[PDB]
Amino acid sequence: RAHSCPASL
Amino acid sequence: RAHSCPASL
Amino acid sequence: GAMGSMERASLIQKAKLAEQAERYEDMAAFMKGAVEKGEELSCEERNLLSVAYKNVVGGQRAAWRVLSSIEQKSNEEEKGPEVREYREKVETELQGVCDTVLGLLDSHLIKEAGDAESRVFYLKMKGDYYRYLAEVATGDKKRIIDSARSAYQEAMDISKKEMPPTNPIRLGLALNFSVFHYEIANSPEEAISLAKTTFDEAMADLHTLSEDSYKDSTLIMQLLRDNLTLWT
Amino acid sequence: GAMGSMERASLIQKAKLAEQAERYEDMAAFMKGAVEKGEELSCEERNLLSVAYKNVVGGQRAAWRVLSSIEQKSNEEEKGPEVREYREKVETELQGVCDTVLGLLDSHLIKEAGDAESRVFYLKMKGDYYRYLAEVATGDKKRIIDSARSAYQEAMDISKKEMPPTNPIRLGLALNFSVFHYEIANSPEEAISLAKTTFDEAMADLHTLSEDSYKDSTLIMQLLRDNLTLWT
Ligand SMILES: *C[C@H](C*)C(=O)OCC
Ligand SMILES: *C[C@H](C*)C(=O)OCC
Ligand SMILES: [Cl-]
Ligand SMILES: [Cl-]
Ligand SMILES: [Cl-]
Ligand SMILES: [Cl-]
Ligand SMILES: [Cl-]
Ligand SMILES: [Cl-]
Ligand SMILES: [Mg+2]
Ligand SMILES: [Mg+2]
Repeated sequence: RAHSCPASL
Repeated sequence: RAHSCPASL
Repeated sequence: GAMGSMERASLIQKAKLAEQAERYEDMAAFMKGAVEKGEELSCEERNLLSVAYKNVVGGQRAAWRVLSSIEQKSNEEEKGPEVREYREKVETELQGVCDTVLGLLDSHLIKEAGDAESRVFYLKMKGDYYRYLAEVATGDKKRIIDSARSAYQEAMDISKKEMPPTNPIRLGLALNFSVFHYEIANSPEEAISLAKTTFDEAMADLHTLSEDSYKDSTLIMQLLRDNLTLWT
Repeated sequence: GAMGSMERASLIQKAKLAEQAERYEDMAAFMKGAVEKGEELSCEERNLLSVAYKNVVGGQRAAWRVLSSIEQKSNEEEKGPEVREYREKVETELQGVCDTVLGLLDSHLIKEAGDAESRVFYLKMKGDYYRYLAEVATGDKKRIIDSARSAYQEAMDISKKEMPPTNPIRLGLALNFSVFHYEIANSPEEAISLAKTTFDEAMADLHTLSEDSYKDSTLIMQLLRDNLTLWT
């Protein structure tokens, strides 16, 4: 399934 | 470092 | 609150320690503490807030999905109400955490956010937490979906007007909004279109970035492309 | 307890669901619930107990170590008491969890355990939870270390007398006891000797195992050998 925006922050 | 017994159970 | 007697700067410091220790529940309580001091958050401070709650809610959502599919597989031998009870327990906690974040946003992060960068940030957060409620809603659902759509759209209007196409929060907003269209609102075509236009506009603006900015934008651009590969 | 009104069989069922969902805190509360019903635990039930608490305490120990080294690096610029406060907070929770398990063992798992397999299991658990207290003890420490040693030794005497050398809990007991010698009691030579004798005795008994038993024993034998490679 599609990934949303992770962690990265 | 040394490993103790994990999960496995 | 229990953080009411600790210094703002101490709460922030401890949130950074909880991050390093992978203690995200702690981190989330420290940052809640920090928000309730009533001063606006810096860029770094917003990131810590977002990381803390996304990690807490990410664990919950994953548990929910495991349990929700065990539950569907059991409606196809009679085992009792245990699966449903526990799935409702997990669901209820999830909803409490989304309600906590949405309460911080309403009191008073959003209304005090005057700059585009902070305002987009908070409206995106609002969209994401309604989206997570929507994922578990059955009864209610249509109102929750519209609240998500409404927050995301408002953020998109501000980001279109006020930020360059390669801005990482603009890209992450669009990635999350397109996952909304695809998984929640039953609009594959809107999801694909948004992901495509967002990728193309970023691509044509890369030439303005320094090496560091370049690295940051291209990382989430890759996630848009991964999604497009799955969807098309 | 809060589990006092749920059926024993329901608590067990929900512990298995919490395991699948990776919800180990939940799992730990369900199993505590199940123990406090006052009936002895089956083999499967003991495994669930042990998995639940080892996962909860494993997260805590890892956070402690991260924070404890940040603290030591800060005694070599003056930052305030935040690092120490948070390290004490984590430490305190850790100690509460070890105290919870040690209380279940004392009330009344150990005294009701009449068979070797269950008795060894519980005394090993006792050893491990005193060992984890010992890892954070500073003030106290010598008493805690002796309580660990004492439990482990009692378990070793029973396992030597009552179980074949390839029994997985006998091997896991010895692995954990030798980590005790090496990391806690400052006895590298005792650690190496125990790991070696345990490996050799298991090796010479493998010919009696079925294919499934063979797989199980050799997995923890490999961990003894990994340790010996590091220590020698
Ligand atoms: C919300 C999402 C992960 C984002 O915009 O991150 C910016 C790096
Ligand atoms: C405690 C340890 C991991 C053990 O004996 O496990 C048996 C498989
Ligand atoms: Cl946590
Ligand atoms: Cl429940
Ligand atoms: Cl809104
Ligand atoms: Cl958990
Ligand atoms: Cl603290
Ligand atoms: Cl004892
Ligand atoms: Mg049938
Ligand atoms: Mg200096």
